[PDB]
Amino acid sequence: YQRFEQAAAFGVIASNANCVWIPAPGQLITSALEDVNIWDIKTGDLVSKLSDGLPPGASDARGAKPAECTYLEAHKDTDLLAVGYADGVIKVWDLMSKTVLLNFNGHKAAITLLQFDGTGTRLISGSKDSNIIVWDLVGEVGLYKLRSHKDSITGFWCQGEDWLISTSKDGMIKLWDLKTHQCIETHIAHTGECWGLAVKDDLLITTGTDSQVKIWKLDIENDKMGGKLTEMGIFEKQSKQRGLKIEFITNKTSFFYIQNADKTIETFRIRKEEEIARGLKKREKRLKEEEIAKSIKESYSSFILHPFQTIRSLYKIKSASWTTVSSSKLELVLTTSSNTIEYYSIPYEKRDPTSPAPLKTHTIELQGQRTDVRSIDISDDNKLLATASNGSLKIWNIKTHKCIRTFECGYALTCKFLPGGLLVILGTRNGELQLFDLASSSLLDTIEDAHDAAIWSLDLTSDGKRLVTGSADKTVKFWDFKVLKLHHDTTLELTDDILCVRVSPDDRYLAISLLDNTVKVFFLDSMKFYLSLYGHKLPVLSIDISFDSKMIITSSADKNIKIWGLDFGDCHKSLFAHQDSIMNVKFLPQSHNFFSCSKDAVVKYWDGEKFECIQKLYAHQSEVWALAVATDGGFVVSSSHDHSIRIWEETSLKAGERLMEALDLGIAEIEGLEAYNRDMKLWQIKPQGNAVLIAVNKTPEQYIMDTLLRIRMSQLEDALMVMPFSYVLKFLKFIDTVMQNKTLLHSHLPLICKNLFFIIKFNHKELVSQKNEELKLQINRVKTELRSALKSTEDDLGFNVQGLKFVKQQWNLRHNYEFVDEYDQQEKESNSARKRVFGTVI
Amino acid sequence: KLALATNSPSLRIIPVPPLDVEIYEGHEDLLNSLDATEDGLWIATASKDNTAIVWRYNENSCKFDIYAKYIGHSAAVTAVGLPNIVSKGYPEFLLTASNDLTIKKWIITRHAHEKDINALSVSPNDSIFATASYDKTCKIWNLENGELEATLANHKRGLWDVSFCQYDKLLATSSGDKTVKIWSLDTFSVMKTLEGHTNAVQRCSFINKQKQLISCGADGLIKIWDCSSGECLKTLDGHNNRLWALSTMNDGDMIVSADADGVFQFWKDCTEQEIEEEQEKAKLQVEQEQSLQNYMSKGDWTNAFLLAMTLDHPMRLFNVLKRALGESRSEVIFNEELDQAISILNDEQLILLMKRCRDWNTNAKTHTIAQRTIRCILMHHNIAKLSEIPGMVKIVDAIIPYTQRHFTRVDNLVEQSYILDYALVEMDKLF
Amino acid sequence: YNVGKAEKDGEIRLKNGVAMSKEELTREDKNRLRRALKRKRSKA
Repeated sequence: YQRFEQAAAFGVIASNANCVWIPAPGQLITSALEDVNIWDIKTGDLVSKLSDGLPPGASDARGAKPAECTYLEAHKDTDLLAVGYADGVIKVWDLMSKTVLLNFNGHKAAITLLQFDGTGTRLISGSKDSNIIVWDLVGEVGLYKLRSHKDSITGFWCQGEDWLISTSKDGMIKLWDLKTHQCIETHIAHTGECWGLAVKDDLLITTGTDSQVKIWKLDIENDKMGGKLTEMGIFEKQSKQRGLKIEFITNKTSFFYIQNADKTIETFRIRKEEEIARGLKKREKRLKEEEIAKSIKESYSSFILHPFQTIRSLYKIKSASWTTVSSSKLELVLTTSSNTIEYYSIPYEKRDPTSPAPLKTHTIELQGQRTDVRSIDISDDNKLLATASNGSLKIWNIKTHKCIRTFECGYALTCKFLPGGLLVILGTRNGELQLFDLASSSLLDTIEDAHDAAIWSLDLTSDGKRLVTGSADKTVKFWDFKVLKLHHDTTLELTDDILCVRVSPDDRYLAISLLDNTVKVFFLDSMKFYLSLYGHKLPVLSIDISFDSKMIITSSADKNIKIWGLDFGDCHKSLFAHQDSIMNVKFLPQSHNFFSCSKDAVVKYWDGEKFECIQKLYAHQSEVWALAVATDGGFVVSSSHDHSIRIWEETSLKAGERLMEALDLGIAEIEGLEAYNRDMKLWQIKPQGNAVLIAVNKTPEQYIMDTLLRIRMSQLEDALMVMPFSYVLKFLKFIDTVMQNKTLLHSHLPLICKNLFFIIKFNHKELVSQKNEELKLQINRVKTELRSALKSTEDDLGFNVQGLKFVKQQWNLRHNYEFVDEYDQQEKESNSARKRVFGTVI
Repeated sequence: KLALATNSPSLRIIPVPPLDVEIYEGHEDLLNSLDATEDGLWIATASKDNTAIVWRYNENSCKFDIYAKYIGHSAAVTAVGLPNIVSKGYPEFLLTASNDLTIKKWIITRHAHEKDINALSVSPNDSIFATASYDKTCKIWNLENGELEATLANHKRGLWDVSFCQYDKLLATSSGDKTVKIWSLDTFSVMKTLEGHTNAVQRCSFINKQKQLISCGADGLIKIWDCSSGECLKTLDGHNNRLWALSTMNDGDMIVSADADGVFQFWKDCTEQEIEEEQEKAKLQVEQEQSLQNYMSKGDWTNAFLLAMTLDHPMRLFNVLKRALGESRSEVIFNEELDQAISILNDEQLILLMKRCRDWNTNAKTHTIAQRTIRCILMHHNIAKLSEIPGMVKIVDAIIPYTQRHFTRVDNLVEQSYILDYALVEMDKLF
Repeated sequence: YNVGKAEKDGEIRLKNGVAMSKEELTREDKNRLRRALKRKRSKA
């Protein structure tokens, strides 16, 4: 009953996020998973890394995947590093103090682009949903948000406080104006989506999906549809994959590069005006040797552009950044898909590549794995033995977290650890079994054709004298270690492809996991078929035995750990967990508490006697693959498909009242303004408008009208009965102001009429008892304006009725043939007359 | 030109776009099967007469040489085949197959089946040879020898056509019943079953895009589907009684279908231009929609109205008309430029505008805007033109009674405001 | 005459004659109209 928290991380040199280069080559900032690495290129050592406050594995850690690092961007003048994580959160660190200082979460998806001016202290964020959000660092709030796209944001360029240009996967370019805070122009970039956007002040480069870049002209012209942005050029044939990023550099000649999806990054050069002149005069020679002129205006694209060269990297790429000096050498820092960093250099003399291929140097690959780890072992609580797919076996130590040596063996499937001499024994996907060292020379043996197909598992006794392997040729081969060669004592032939082998710790039982979903259990000294475990509905993938050889754990492809007893073969417990498929279970070396790791990226730590999940662990996000426990102490090691290795260590006014208050406010304001105007006429001080009006941007007469519209029409008569006569007088003054603001009058003519007539019909006695010439003149003006408005609408209606009746009668005159006989005409109209159905009782 | 083996003892050449006919004679009995090389100038004719003859073609002086003659056997030659050509212009051989149970492979003779055979297809690599019959099977053998490589076994009640998907290298067979079967050369097992057809297929072929199979049909129809899942993409019904023949130009995807009757049609691929015109309409639409929004926000009620009437966006149209009325509250009824635009409106736009105006005339809050636009239509259009527009009388019959109801309501409202007048009367009497 | 449901599929016509096209709505108003249609169809 202890807790477990993670305390380490390995193997992740660079993951799915951009890389930011810093000069003094300088250093590079790349991304681990919920972590950011920074290192020199000269030596490649972790000079710093940024964690968070609480470690994952604590009870206060939320039981979900912590989001990855998805984008990061630094301002060196302000020494700040903003970072966007995939659940939409923006953090900012320093590099000196390297601590979080403020936090943003406006978006609800992954975060794709971060463009920020520490000069302007403005951070503009484009996420994986369709909104772009402009934050202010010194304001620490969400300043505003431009949301008009419909898929995502992947191209992005801001200029001053004026313009913002973004390209989104609903494959279009939108030009936003920031002053009016809205999108002015739109152009469809490509047929499908479009990703890359590079902006020099004249030309603009937009890639598509089909090896097609488009060259655009940009202005500040006053036209509505064109003028701002035009479509001068189309250029073809970069590479058949998609173009992902366009980055643009200067010194004067200038360059840029298109980062594709495949192994290639293509660098292009844009030339100068004298080469423009030479090209146009040579094409003029081609002209003399108008339709040909516009053909030249079509070839304008290749006339401007110039393919400098390509960089054919290794297997795949992720991102890149420019590093150029002297206009004679240009360099690219590149992060690949697998965990490698490469520094590529090119010498040139402003015309020519001066090389058949770019030179590849300053490559960082050591502390990573370069592919995914399939198997994991531990060595006497001192070392770790990882192995992966590209032949890379690797030996790590827990103290200084680095490697020791590296081998090549092919597609590796299982590594085990002979403690005698600390040797490593690996079985591959080719049917072979190799054996390497750590202190002496690298390789000892490659037993070739140990089996005819892929062996699947391997183990060995606590004595270290006999090995057992299980292979998909229906074969279980028992080997002995002779003095340092290996012979095969015995070969057992079975019926199905064996998927796992496990020898009991106390040299008692041999468990075999067969693809026909069963577990055989043999006696180790006799091979006499002591037991069979049955009923997993899917092939069992992992078997382990307790320290006293009494409880078997078996785990299969249908998400349920089954605990069986070794005294009779009775299943003690079924236990459903791990929503995809459990790949490994491992006991503690002391008692019945085990760990389970699966294809849904959760490491669950169970008590066996209670059959309970003591702990859930949420280190990483992709599929877990391997797990191993310490022989004596009790640290845990889990390695996963994101090339990640984790090491775990233990520790309300009614209507009526609202109308009265709004009428109070409005008539107060109107009387104040009119008294000021009378004082202005006396002159021939402006009173300040009230807080609510200055806060909602409404004239007071529209404020009163709005509260009349908020009053629901079931309680309006009760409201106008509730208010007293002083507020009746204020109401009449308000309607006078409406009649002076005639357009409100015609837009809300019914409601104003109904309320006025009802108030006067209620209060007729006291209102006619009052003697007031201002009342007389107000009611005169209200009467005249009301008759004017209502007679206007009435004249419109009467004219329309007479006109439409004339039109319909004239068409009936032209196209309705009258039968002369009266009964026939009656029956004609009674047949062609419109009908309607209704449900009556008899 | 198109080569036709009809039910007449004369090969017929017709130009494809179509009236001129070239009739060439080589034998007394009617033609039965026809084949052509991939490059034009070589054709092979099998007739009901035992003679099978190969014609050289000559697009100089128009020659149709009958130069290769084959007497063969004492039955009817029912199918012919020649896959390829050597560079010098002598296609290597001709493999024909007969009314009786034999075939022959003659330079420029083995048992085949039980019943009559149906059709002969060739391999692109010029090595293997397919031949079916009415006995529910197909057979594939060598070209250098008559050794049977394999045999596709069985069906319900027969086979009608066989063909080779050249790119994917598949064996298609138009069945005797209402289906198509697709097999592969690896195991010769059932790769794809194509169903959904009505009576009988009688012809099956690949497409030039190497992904779509075409099946004709004796119920007078044609189906074109994707072979990846076997689901229909298009179905063409230009025919009336049957299907008998289907051929294809590869480079420009130009298929031609002919039946037992005289109707005779050519289809051409145009999906590229369809998608092109669609994307052009989309580009024009997004451009004028953005222009609509900018005009709407910046003012310009006339131009915003024009774009709203051309785009049919009734909510923005209603807001344009409401804002224009709110502006010209200060015999024009709107902005004068807007009035001129309405006077230069057109027919379908008049039907559209009066339809939407009837809709807004329904409720009592928007009846004012509806009355203004009706009055503008009346004050600036011709009444005879309005009466002669189709459907305008239906719309006017829908419009009138709501205007009568609104007239009575506003009349009653004025009748009510005379209480204001009465209050003035009594107040002035008191004072 | 009563204002029935719209003729085309790219339109939405409500019972008070306030027609709308599918091309002139934000996604928020689109979702709220879908919820209203959902509850009306869910009872009636």
